[PDB]
Amino acid sequence: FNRGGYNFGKSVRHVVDAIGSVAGIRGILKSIR
Repeated sequence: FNRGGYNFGKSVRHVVDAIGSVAGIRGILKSIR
């Protein structure tokens, strides 16, 4: 590993995009069921 997982900044950057990735995951999820 690198960050370890106990981070609280980098991962936030990834999750941050997740907040918007929902439209490209949750929205498309309706196509996955």
